[PDB]
Amino acid sequence: TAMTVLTPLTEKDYEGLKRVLRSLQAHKMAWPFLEPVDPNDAPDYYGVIKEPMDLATMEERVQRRYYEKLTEFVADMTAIFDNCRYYNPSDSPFYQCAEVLESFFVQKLKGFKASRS
Repeated sequence: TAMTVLTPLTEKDYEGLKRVLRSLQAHKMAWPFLEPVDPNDAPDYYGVIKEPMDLATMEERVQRRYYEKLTEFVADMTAIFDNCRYYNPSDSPFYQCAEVLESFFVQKLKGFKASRS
């Protein structure tokens, strides 16, 4: 509840983060976010989007124990959805994927915070 802000992530916590990440990676609507955006697919993306993010980058960061607090992990995840909704139009498949996957992420996140306490 404020644990998210102040309590340093533990190894036990990281098992949970990995589980959440795996659940997102397995979601059928997560397909656009699995890997970094391909420049060939979206020629102007990396000029528009200043802080790109993707689930593989986050997998790497989880592996390296990059996050010290839950808020940092959550901010990285939110960057994915925000980037998506900013770059794509509201009637795009990508945009829809962002909506679904973010609601899913919130459900899982609540799960994790509850398990944490």
